[PDB]
Amino acid sequence: DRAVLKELSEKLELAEKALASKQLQMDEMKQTIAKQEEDLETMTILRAQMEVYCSDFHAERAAREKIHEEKEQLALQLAVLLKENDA
Amino acid sequence: PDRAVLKELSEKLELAEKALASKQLQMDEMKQTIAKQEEDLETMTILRAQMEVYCSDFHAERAAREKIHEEKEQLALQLAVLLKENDAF
Amino acid sequence: MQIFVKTLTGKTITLEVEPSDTIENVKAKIQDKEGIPPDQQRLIFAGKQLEDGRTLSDYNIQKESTLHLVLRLRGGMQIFVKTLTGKTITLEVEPSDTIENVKAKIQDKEGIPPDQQRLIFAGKQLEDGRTLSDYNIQKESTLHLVLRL
Amino acid sequence: MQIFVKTLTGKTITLEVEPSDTIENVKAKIQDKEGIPPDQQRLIFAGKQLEDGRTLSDYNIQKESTLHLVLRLRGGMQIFVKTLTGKTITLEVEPSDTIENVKAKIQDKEGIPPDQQRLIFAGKQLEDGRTLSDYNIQKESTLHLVLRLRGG
Amino acid sequence: MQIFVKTLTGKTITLEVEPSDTIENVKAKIQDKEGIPPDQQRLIFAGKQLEDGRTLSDYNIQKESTLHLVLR
Amino acid sequence: RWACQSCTFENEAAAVLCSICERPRLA
Amino acid sequence: RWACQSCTFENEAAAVLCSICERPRLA
Ligand SMILES: [Zn+2]
Ligand SMILES: [Zn+2]
Repeated sequence: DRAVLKELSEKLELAEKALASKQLQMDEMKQTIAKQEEDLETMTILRAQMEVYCSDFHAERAAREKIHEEKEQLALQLAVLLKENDA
Repeated sequence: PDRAVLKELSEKLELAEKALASKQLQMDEMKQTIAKQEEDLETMTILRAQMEVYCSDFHAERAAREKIHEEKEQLALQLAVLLKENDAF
Repeated sequence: MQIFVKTLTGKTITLEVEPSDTIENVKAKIQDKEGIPPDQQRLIFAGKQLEDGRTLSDYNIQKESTLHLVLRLRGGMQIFVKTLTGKTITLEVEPSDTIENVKAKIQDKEGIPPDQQRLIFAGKQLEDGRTLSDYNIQKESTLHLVLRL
Repeated sequence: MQIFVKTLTGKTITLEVEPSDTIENVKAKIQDKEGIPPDQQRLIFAGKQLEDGRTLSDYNIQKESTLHLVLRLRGGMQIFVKTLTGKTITLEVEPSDTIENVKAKIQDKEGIPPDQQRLIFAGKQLEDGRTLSDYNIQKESTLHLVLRLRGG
Repeated sequence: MQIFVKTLTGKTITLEVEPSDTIENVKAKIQDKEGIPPDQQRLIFAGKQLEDGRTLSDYNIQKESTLHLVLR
Repeated sequence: RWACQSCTFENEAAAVLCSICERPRLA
Repeated sequence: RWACQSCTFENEAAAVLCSICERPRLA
């Protein structure tokens, strides 16, 4: 029947068009997958940076503790001198 | 021949619809991996936010250290001054 | 209402909260669940830092929202503990912290058990029951640690 | 060989290097092109931090490779300089930095042009041609800044 | 002689070969200058998948010709 | 003629994708 | 019968996806 093949003809074109549409969408998601993955490369660099910022904080804390003891010594040397002179 | 031509077209429709299913399954997999990546990119935003706080902490500690230096220099002067005076007797 | 706060180390905390609660209360709740002092945590939502004065409603945080929580390396108040060996170490503390809490932090850092610590502050030896504020311990105060014999 | 160093803030440097060069050298080269002290820079490749002793070949760094560079907030040596208000400010330096180099840093912090700064260290005024090591200036040393009226 | 290999990425690679070169020799050359392993390479010209064992003169590949590289 | 295997919507014979979620009939 | 608009490879008339890259004929 000619009409029965009008059915199959129209559907095959519709299905082939849909395949085209779905593949374009697929290409777009392949594009974003790759782009995102490139951005995930940055994360290893961010972590390493955060670790240097962390070490730097601890280095400065260590400096602060050192200078704190130096000041405490001088504050002690002062107290001795004033106590003796304040006899 | 209508018999062969309609057998042929029929089988192609089935192949096309099977491919449609196959390609959609592929899309389903990539949508899943897209979502996992998005979660990982959420962690990156926080990683940035974290490190910016670590800088703030470093500068607060630097500021603390500078203050003790100003205090220590004060005591060193008060001590030096006091020593001169104590040599006045 | 129920909200989720995410830390950098995967973990996802879930708090039961209401819109009128202030950020200080939410930080308090985070402390109850996780032990982190409020002054050590910063909360972010939609890329905006959450300030203590305002409420969840002031930032339009609603049901099933996800906050982000970053952790400071330091807090608001530190004290120094000096050993007879010359080592100075810094503790992050709160004025409410107990002497038992402080000795525990010293153990976390120097491995010497609390039962062997004597903490001396301004000529007086400190007793385990009281807080730092009870003894007038303040920012950058110095405590001295001596071991038992 | 030619390699690229990319920073976290976009900028992309391109260096001329050879396989036998050690990481200490490439950091030195980075200082020549961009002025960053070696003690403030950390290099990463393939997610691995690069250690000073080893060479590019030991890491299989090849033609047109791209390293990543992260920057420290501090270096190995700091000095304090006391400002006209008495406030203390901290500078990151190296023993090789010249007094003119230091004055440039004080300007970055206090807006006072180098020609109007006089730096005093242990009672002696420092001259621009010399290095910190020449005056034997060391970590946590204190310098005093005094003003003058030349130019604008 | 020179030939052009056209990838689906929009990149066109140039190769210097001889018509006596086996199809394995050219896929090795493609790997050598762009890194793609040979087992993933599938070369097409004139609507023919080119046989490893065959040569370029087998398919009458003359100078300035363009092949098509598809990755599997 | 066919019912979608995901959103359960029933579609016409000419339909190849679901009228609602636009998924292929065999997916 | 038809040649793919991607690899320029020729596919059979019955082929719906390209036999090589597995792309639709109309893509
Ligand atoms: Zn459906
Ligand atoms: Zn193809």
